[PDB]
Amino acid sequence: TIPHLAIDPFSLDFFDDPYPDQQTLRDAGPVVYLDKWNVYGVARYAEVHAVLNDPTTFCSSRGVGLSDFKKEKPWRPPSLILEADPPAHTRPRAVLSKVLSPATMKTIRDGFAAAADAKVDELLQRGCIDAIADLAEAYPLSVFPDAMGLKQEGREHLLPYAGLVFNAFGPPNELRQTAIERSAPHQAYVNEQCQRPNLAPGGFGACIHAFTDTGEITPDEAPLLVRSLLSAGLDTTVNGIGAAVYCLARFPGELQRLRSDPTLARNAFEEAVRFESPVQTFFRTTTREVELGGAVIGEGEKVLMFLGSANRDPRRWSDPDLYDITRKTSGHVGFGSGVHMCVGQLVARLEGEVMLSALARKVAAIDIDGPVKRRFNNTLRGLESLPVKLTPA
Ligand code: HEM
Ligand SMILES: O=C(O)c1ccc(-c2ccccc2)cc1
Ligand SMILES: [Cl-]
Repeated sequence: TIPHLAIDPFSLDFFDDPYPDQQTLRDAGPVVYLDKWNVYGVARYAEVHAVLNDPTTFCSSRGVGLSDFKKEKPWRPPSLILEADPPAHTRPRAVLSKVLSPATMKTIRDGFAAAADAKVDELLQRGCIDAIADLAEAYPLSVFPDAMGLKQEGREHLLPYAGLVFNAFGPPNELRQTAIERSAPHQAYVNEQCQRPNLAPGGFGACIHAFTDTGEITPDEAPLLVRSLLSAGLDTTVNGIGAAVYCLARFPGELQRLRSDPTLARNAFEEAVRFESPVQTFFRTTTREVELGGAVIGEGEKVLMFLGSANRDPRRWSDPDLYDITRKTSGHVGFGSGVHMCVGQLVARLEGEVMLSALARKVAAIDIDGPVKRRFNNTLRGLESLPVKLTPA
């Protein structure tokens, strides 16, 4: 009753161009079985949204990667937030929500915006730049480690660590195994910076430790919650901003609309998240036999969600394959949905907004002027190199 497909959603061929295979997965049925990895798959918006919004049946505490923590040992101690279900999830979630809250955004917005403006001015002086290394990477590296309260030394470990985290949600293919083989120095750096003495006053890390006396988290929980921000808080935004610039380079008509109304910057970034979902896939595990879309899935089964596919499903979106900065993006799943929906989304949106605002006000054209190279990761989607010429406004 459930179609079986041989598509490998963690192959380089899939990463190179996932859209035809995603349509194949959507059109095969609401629920598919992926023989390559012995997991169920859901690629339509309706089922992805339903799975995300039933955490009791589709749990996260057995891992949101291929590995089932009930069968195999996690490669690192489980996350107290991502890899937790309610009720254990609830108070750590509440702490990170307050740390990454509107009030915090107000304290950091001016500095984040100045840094975006300054970066665009710098890039305009160079003219020809790599929008990944020089912009998508450089801008978040210029604001987020400092907002965390990290020392300067060792920040070169942050992107490798995140690439490891997101590769480790995949199956035991070469991307994952190579990442784990090389991981020891990055893990050692990250774990050490999670300790309260290594996090500067006023930053996100220190704020997490300052929440350890309310009864929400204990002091021994705070280093792992800092670890969560050092895992998810940088590489995601690198790929999101890279996606937005890639979209504006490929859709010059939308760059021109954005120039004419820079207050579209925040929605232009949100549409980039929908269109080029930086996080493409991850898993849940069933806690019982469950009927989904008309198929019966047994207990203890991994269910792979295709977030990028759900965000391009024509059952939900009009012209899903168009980048439209005035689209009503409400409901996209690029930040997830439900109780685990990205707790850092206000930081992500702030970065993306202020960067796209700076481009809207300062740049007249973005022209690809060199070979574009993709960066392969088991769950993140984005580019390795994006050579562009920036023309000043
Ligand atoms: C464009 C940038 C980003 C994207 C696309 C993104 C995407 C996501 C998604 C899809 C989830 C849901 C995971 C799940 O349901 O299992 C999530 C959760 C999470 N994200 Fe984000 N994220 C971004 C930026 C950030 C930032 C900047 C931070 C921190 C500063 C962050 C921290 C987290 C954390 C801690 C969780 C787990 C929340 C929970 O389990 O309750 N993310 N993110
Ligand atoms: O370490 C964490 O808590 C953490 C790691 C990865 C993520 C993540 C974000 C988006 C998609 C999948 C996973 C969230 C939290
Ligand atoms: Cl670690």
